[PDB]
Amino acid sequence: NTFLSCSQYHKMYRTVKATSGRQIFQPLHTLRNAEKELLPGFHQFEWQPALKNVSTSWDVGIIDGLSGWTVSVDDVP
Amino acid sequence: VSAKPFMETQPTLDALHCDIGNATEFYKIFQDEIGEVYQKPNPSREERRRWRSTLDKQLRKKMKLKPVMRMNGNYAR
Amino acid sequence: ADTISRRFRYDVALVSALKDLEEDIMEGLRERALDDSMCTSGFTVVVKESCDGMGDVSEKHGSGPAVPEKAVRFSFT
Amino acid sequence: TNYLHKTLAHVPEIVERDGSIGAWASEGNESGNKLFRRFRKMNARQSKTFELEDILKHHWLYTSKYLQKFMEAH
DNA sequence: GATCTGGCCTGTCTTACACAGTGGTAGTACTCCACTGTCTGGCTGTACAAAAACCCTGCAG
DNA sequence: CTGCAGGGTTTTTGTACAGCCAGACAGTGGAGTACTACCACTGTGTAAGACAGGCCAGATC
Ligand SMILES: [Ca+2]
Ligand SMILES: [Ca+2]
Repeated sequence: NTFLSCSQYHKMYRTVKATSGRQIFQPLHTLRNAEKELLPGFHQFEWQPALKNVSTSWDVGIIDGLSGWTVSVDDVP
Repeated sequence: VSAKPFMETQPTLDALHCDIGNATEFYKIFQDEIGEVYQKPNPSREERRRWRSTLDKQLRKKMKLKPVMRMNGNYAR
Repeated sequence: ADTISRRFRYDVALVSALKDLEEDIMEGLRERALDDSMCTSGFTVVVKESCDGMGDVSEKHGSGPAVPEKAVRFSFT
Repeated sequence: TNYLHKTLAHVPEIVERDGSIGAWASEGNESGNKLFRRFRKMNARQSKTFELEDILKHHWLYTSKYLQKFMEAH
């Protein structure tokens, strides 16, 4: 919510932990598996009836936006 | 001394480049040593580019270094 | 008189940097064990300096020229 | 060429008159330029009349033995 | 006399190469989970002295 | 006036029974959690080398 870099946050973290620090912020590493609870693709679910033409696999998250564009050159690029 | 100087300053040798003329000099040394430059005292551009290319393939073969156009620090080192 | 510049009263910049390194000079007088009511005068600080300029600096929201290109930063240490 | 004269020329005379070489190069400033850029990127006040004033303020802060000393980093 | 053309310089452009950054990853090393006893030092109910700097007061000058 | 010393005088200071419990010392078996350097990737500045064309010398027109 303040547009800080990961380098930025890590530096600030080490620094403040030096000063009177009982480790206050959390180390960068723990965020990278702390958002697995907030990003897409984490909470099981289903539908009735089953969803048409949309795979019933749920745990996936971010996906490249081409949806399998056959990479053949001569064809439509 | 042609123009009135204005700023007292004891100059010193640049510690940064400090090598680049030395580098290009050893490079010319190798290029003219693959040639017999004191046996043929004045060669034109053809044998120049020839010696360059064979020397650079030699360096890529034994020490594994690409040829370059300008000599930075690390290439000289 | 359009050329825009900012700087310091050189002497004041000095007295700032020196009043900073006060802590270190005092601790160093403590290691050397040199007396204090007798080290009040015979001091000598050596000053380095440098000056270069940056070419045609890139910036944001300057589609037209706002002379945001050249800068020469004169400094000391 | 120039550099060859310089190197085979006077190095002993300099290190005697001075006591070092690398301890007087301008390499430092060439690094510090990076700083300049970034500060202009992220702390200009959007007016060249005020820009350098702000940049200088922040840089001078960034180069105080005081504050780097508060950068223990243990 | 008045002009052509190589020999040479340099001012200008351009082009490879370097840093600069950033989120992700791997490799590494420094902090505790819990078991169990067990020693050390600073807290608590009054009493006795020891030091200490100002204040009075004697008496010396 | 002054300096100096017996005691005052109040404050400060340590030593003093007497019981209690926080806090630490070892180590175990290695997890594991924090840290530190790759790492894939291009944007930005940089400055060596093209180079051309302009100019002087050679020699000419
Ligand atoms: Ca420069
Ligand atoms: Ca520069």
